[PDB]
Amino acid sequence: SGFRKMAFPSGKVEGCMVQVTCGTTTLNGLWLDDVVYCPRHVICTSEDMLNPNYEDLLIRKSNHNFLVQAGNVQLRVIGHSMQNCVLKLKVDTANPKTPKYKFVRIQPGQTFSVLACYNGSPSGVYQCAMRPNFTIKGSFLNGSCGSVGFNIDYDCVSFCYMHHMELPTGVHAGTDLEGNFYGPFVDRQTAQAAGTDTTITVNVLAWLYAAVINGDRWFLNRFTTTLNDFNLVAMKYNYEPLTQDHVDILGPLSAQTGIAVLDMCASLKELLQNGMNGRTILGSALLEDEFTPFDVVRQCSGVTFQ
Amino acid sequence: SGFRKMAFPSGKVEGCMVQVTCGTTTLNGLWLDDVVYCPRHVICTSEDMLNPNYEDLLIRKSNHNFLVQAGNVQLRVIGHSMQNCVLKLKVDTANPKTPKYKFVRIQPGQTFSVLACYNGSPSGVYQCAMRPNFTIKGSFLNGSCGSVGFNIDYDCVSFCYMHHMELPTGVHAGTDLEGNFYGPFVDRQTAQAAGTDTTITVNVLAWLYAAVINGDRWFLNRFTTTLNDFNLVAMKYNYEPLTQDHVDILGPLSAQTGIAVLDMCASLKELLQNGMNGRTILGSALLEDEFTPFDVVRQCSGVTFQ
Ligand SMILES: *[C@H](O)[C@H](C[C@@H]1CCNC1=O)NC(=O)[C@H](CC(C)C)NC(=O)[C@@H](NC(=O)OCc1ccccc1)[C@@H](C)OC(C)(C)C
Ligand SMILES: *[C@H](O)[C@H](C[C@@H]1CCNC1=O)NC(=O)[C@H](CC(C)C)NC(=O)[C@@H](NC(=O)OCc1ccccc1)[C@@H](C)OC(C)(C)C
Repeated sequence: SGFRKMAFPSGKVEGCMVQVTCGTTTLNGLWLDDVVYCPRHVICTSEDMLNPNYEDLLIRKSNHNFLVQAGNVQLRVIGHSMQNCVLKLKVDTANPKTPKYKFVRIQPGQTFSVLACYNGSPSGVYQCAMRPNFTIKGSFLNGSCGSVGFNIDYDCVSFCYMHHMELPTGVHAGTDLEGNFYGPFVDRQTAQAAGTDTTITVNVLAWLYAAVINGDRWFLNRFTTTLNDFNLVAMKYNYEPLTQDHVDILGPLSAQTGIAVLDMCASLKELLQNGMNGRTILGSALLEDEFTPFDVVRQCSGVTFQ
Repeated sequence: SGFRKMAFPSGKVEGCMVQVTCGTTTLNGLWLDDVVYCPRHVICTSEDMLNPNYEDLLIRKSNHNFLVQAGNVQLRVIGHSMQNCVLKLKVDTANPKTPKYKFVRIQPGQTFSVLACYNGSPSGVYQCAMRPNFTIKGSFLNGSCGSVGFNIDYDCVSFCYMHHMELPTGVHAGTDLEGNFYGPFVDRQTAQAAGTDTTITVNVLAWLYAAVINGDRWFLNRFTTTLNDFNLVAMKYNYEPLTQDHVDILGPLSAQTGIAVLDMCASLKELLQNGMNGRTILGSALLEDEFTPFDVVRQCSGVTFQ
C-alpha cells in the first residue's frame, strides 16, 4: 500500500552524465556510444544569449575548444555538429557504461524522471510531466542545463528531454534529444510566453483510481455523467477534454476497482464544482495530475527494472 | 528556480540490491563487502508471522537454505547470523560494486531516499521523512521488504532504513541496518498502533523559506511572535515544539532571505489559525513538512554527488 510520486532508478543515466566546457560556460552533456549530446548554447557567452547567430557562433569553434570531462576521465573530441538545438561532439572512446537506449519525443501529459546535474555530477532525481503547454515545472539552477529526462522499460532507457532554459515563470523548457524544442520556445534570452496551461484530466482520473485502491474513497459519489456533460465542465475548469481514447486507457483501472469511468468522471465533477472542503486525497489538498494511468498500474503492480 | 521533492541519485544503491530467498519467501537484501543484510522474517512462512519464535525458527535453517541472487550472478552463503531484526548472510565474494558506505540511525524529522525493489531489482526512488512517531508514509507492495533508505554525502552512502512492515494505516515501519526498529514496533503480524503523529515544525519553516526564495511570498505577514507564544499555538495544531536549536539551524535560511525566524513563525501562526483560503504555496494546498533545512539549502545550492 501507499502512493508516492516515484522516479525511475537513475543508475543507468548517472553513468552517462559528463561535464562539457566551451570558453567559460560549463554544463552537462549526455555521453552515449562515442557521441556527447548537450545544449548548443554551451557555445555562448552571457552577451551572446540576447540574440545568438548559432551557425556563426559555432564556426568560431574547433574540436579542441570543447572540453568534455567524465568524472576525471577525459575525452578527445574528434568531430562536432549542430542538430537543431543540441550539439553532438564525436569523441574518441565509447562510453563503456552506455545502457541500451533510444531517443523518444514524448507527448503532453506523459511523465518522465529528471536527473538534475551540475558540472556533470548528478545531484538528485524527481518525477514530472510534460505539461499540455509543453513546459515542465522542475528544479533547475545555473549549470543544470543539459540534465536529461528519461523513462526506463526494463533494461532500455528512453531519453526524452534535455534541459535548456527557465522561462519568466520559473517553469522550464527543453528539447528532445534530437534538439527540437518541446513547445514554441527558442534558445534565446528574449521574452517568451508559455501560454495557458490546462489540467491533464486523464491523469487526474488515474490518480483518483489510485486513491480508491489505497482505501481513500470519500469522493466516490452517487452520481454518473456523460462524456459530453463532463467535458462541458472540464473546460470551465481549464481541464483537457476527455476522449474515448482516455476512457480506454483507464479501462484496466476501471476493471481492477469495479468503478465505471463515467462514474469517476461524475465524482470528479462535484470535486471541481464543490472543492475538497479542506479534505485530502492521498495526502494532497489539490487534484493531482502528474500520474499517468501507466504510472498508477506500474506502482500497484510492482514493476522492476535493470 | 523551482522546488521539487528530490531523491538522491540511486546508482550507488542499485548495485547493492540482491534477491534473498528462504523456503517460499523471497525479498530484497543489501550486499556490502561479503555480507548480505535483509529482514529476518525472510525465514518465516505466512503462518509463522502471527507469533514467530525467531531464534527457534532460525535454528531449523542452514547456510544452504538461503538463496542469494544478484541479477543472475549468484552467491555462496558461508555464514549466517541474526542481529536484532536483520539477518546477515556471509557470502564468499565481496560486492565489487560496494560504495563507500556507513550505517546510521537517523532521528525523527530527518529525510532520506528510498529505493523500492522487488525480487532484488530496483523499481523506483522517492524521498521521505522519518515521522516523529517513527513511521514513514511510503509506497511498499508485497516483496518490497528489505528495500533500503539512504542519504548520500558526496561519495559516501549512509544507509539508515530497511523496510520490514506495513501497519494497519498503510504507513510503514522498519529498522536501521543494525536491525533495531524505529519506533515501538516488532516484526510480528499482531495489531500495532503507531501513536499520534505530529508535524515537523522546523521542516515547515524551512519549506516556507524555500517558498520565499522561489518568489512565493504572499503569506509573509506584518506580525512577529515569541518562541513561547508560537509554541503555544504549535501544540493545539499538533506541531512539534520549536527549540532554539531549530532556530539556529534555520539561521542560514534566515540570513539568505533577510527574514528573522520569529517573523516566519508568526506568518506560520496565521496560516495555522486561518488556513490558506484555497491558495497554494510552492504548488501545494497543504503545509509541507518533509524538507529539512539542509534539503532546502542543498537544493538552492546545487550540491552534487558521486
Ligand atoms: C543553463 O545551465 C541555464 C539553466 C537555467 C538558469 C538557471 N535555471 C535554469 O533553468 N540556462 C540558460 O542560461 C538558458 C539558455 C537559453 C539558450 C535556453 N537561458 C535561460 O534559462 C534564461 N531563459 C530565458 O531567457 O527565457 C526567455 C526569457 C524569459 C524571461 C525574460 C527574458 C527572456 C534564464 C537565464 O532567464 C531567466 C531565468 C528568465 C533570468
Ligand atoms: C514483506 O515484503 C512485506 C511488505 C509489506 C507487505 C505489503 N506491503 C508491505 O509493506 N512485509 C511483511 O509481510 C511484514 C512482515 C513483518 C515481520 C514485519 N508484515 C507486514 O507488513 C504486515 N504488518 C503487520 O502485520 O503489522 C502489525 C499488524 C497490523 C495490522 C493488523 C495486524 C497486525 C502486513 C502484511 O499486514 C497488513 C499489511 C496489515 C495486512
